[PDB]
Amino acid sequence: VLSPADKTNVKAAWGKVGAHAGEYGAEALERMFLSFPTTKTYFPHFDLSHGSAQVKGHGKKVADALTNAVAHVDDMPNALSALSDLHAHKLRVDPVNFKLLSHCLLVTLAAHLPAEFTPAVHASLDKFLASVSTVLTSKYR
Amino acid sequence: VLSPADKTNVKAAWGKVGAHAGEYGAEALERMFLSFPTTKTYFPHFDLSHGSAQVKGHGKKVADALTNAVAHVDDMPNALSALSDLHAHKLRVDPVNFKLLSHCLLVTLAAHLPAEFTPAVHASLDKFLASVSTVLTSKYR
Amino acid sequence: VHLTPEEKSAVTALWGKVNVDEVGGEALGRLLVVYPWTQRFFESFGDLSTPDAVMGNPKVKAHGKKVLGAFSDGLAHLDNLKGTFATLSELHCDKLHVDPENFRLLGNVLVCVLAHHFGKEFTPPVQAAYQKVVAGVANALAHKYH
Amino acid sequence: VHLTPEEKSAVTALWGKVNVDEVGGEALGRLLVVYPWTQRFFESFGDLSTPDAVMGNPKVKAHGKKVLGAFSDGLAHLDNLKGTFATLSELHCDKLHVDPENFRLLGNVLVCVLAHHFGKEFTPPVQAAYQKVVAGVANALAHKYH
Ligand code: HEM
Ligand code: HEM
Ligand code: HEM
Ligand code: HEM
Ligand SMILES: Cc1n[nH]cc1-c1cnc(N)c(O[C@@H](C)c2cc(F)ccc2-n2cccn2)c1
Ligand SMILES: Cc1n[nH]cc1-c1cnc(N)c(O[C@@H](C)c2cc(F)ccc2-n2cccn2)c1
Repeated sequence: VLSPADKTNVKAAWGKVGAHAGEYGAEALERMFLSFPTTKTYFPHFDLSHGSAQVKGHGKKVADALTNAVAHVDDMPNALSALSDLHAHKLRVDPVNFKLLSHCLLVTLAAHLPAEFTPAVHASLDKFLASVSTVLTSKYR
Repeated sequence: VLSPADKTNVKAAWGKVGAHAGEYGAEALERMFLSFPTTKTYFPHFDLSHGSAQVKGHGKKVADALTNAVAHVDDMPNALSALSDLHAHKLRVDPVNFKLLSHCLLVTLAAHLPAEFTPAVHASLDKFLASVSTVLTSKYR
Repeated sequence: VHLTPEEKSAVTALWGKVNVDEVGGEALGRLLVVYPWTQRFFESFGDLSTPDAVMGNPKVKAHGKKVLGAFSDGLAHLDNLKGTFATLSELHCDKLHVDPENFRLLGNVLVCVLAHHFGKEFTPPVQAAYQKVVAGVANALAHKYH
Repeated sequence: VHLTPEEKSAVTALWGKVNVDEVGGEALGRLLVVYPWTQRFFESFGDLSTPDAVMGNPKVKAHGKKVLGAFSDGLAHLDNLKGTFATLSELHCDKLHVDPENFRLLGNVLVCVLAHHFGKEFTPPVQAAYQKVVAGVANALAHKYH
């Protein structure tokens, strides 16, 4: 459950990504595919090599989905209903994978945005990414 | 994230507990203290013997807190803020304990209300118990 | 897993009364209903779209009997769950890619089914012993990551 | 834990460059900030009410150095983490009552701190090798429940 501080922290941290959203989204995917190779099973149709056009393009969608989620932080079940249908109804993604992607997203943010990645922001983004994960892995329609 | 069906399932299952809410709440605590003895560390001020006046009285509060949560299923962060101050800020209860209590509450409901405890209701109550747990273990003030 | 002779007897007593045809299929059925992501591992089973389709699916019931039998094998070799489930652990971790948290999920669903089947006879001390066994079975199945 | 000679070298290389005075206290600090329930186990530390009070607390910093040293010990004995964390698994399980999920939480926070400290030098293959190491440490520390 997001506190006012968390929502504020996430908006400021994610807003600092801006143009570099797709690339951090693509790197978080590559970090997940390397560290946790079982997550690769969800993408058999993907070329998962380095500098992949599919992973780069998928990373952009993931980051734009997170952007949209930031802009609708108080209304994610309605704003992310299409992605909840995708990951919970169609893909049936085990929620452990959402924890691993979230962690990899946090690792990517930690590496590229050190000045922004404070303990408070880390806490707030972890809560945000956990809130989003709950919405995408839940069947609620 | 609770679907319309879940909220309808929870209201009907919990509404069937009725007068015995305190007793099922007390039994869920006793089931937790027996199966998971580390949970006992949160209650050093408690007489945790069988037929305990403190466990019986505490079970009533837990079940009344759950009743209030059912009646405010769409407004739990506001309706359960006081219990969030209690478990997240003051008690700093490790959320693993909420999983064990939830499970013990599900086990108690399964034992005493077999006709109501269908797979759909089990699913809905497990989702309701996780959402309640998230609120009580989150700092969102 | 270690159990007291009184827990060992309470466990054997309730387990001897288990409906071998229903409890396993119910535990697996309820796993698939309560944790919908687990349905991904069981795609070959066909129709798993509603609780009714899951509970009435003969593959769930037959595989659930297999699962219950693996749990029974567990209760017969409590002193060596690692050795008993090594090959089963290999299958789940390396061929199926099942997250170990799911084993804990199934273990607890089985306990819920035992509570549901035995009612008041599934007492808090009887539950506590069954918690040691299902934690032991989940852990032993997770051993290939360890 | 098993690591390729290339992963073993990438791990040793970055670990030799670790700020022993800051990384541990930061990992423990961030554990207490990101997972506020972990603050219950560290009540003797005093003021842990804000991230600033947690990160500037000398007990967090000193205990974090101890934690980092236990991780370093783990890396020096990868082939026997179980034996290496024997008494440490005892203290956490049987005396501190720490839920093992928290060990996985601190392992990942350390990785976040390594990413934060080393930046672009903490590459996806370097992260992957550290994930095997911290999962190994988390598991070896959990061993007393196993
Ligand atoms: C916060 C976490 C995540 C977000 C925001 C997210 C977002 C997205 C988005 C926006 C799409 C695009 C689909 C469309 O355009 O309709 C997508 C597709 C997909 N996601 Fe996720 N996702 C996340 C986590 C995961 C995880 C953890 C997995 C599994 C490891 C996963 C597997 C997939 C797959 C397989 C697809 C379809 C890929 C394709 O056909 O091109 N997602 N996701
Ligand atoms: C859904 C789960 C839970 C609910 C609804 C719940 C509800 C409550 C309620 C209503 C109170 C009464 C406090 C008051 O009147 O202000 C309470 C107290 C407390 N709860 Fe929880 N609780 C839950 C889970 C837990 C868990 C999992 C633990 C730890 C194992 C825990 C530990 C406590 C403690 C220590 C107190 C104070 C006891 C006392 O001083 O008498 N609770 N809880
Ligand atoms: C800890 C409790 C569990 C036990 C004791 C258990 C037991 C078994 C057994 C005995 C088999 C058959 C092995 C054979 O092919 O000869 C099996 C197969 C399998 N199990 Fe498990 N299992 C458990 C948990 C899980 C979970 C949580 C999942 C995934 C959600 C899972 C997924 C599977 C799948 C997909 C197969 C292959 C069956 C097939 O071919 O359709 N199991 N399990
Ligand atoms: C898996 C990573 C972890 C490692 C390597 C680790 C390591 C250590 C070490 C080396 C000590 C000092 C032992 C001594 O007294 O000589 C220690 C103490 C302790 N650890 Fe851990 N620990 C870990 C995780 C945790 C977690 C997750 C918690 C709780 C959230 C925790 C709570 C404690 C506490 C309370 C003490 C006692 C320190 C004191 O006296 O204040 N540890 N740990
Ligand atoms: C359960 C549960 N877990 N996590 C969030 C919920 C939850 C439940 N019911 C609500 N009505 C709700 O409303 C949102 C708008 C909300 C209101 C708050 F009061 C505080 C914070 C959030 N917030 C927004 C996004 C994340 N958390 C949120
Ligand atoms: C995150 C998160 N996880 N779990 C619930 C949330 C959450 C987030 N934002 C909301 N705005 C929200 O609103 C509540 C009122 C809600 C609206 C829905 F659209 C569907 C279902 C719930 N519902 C009520 C109780 C439980 N879930 C709920």
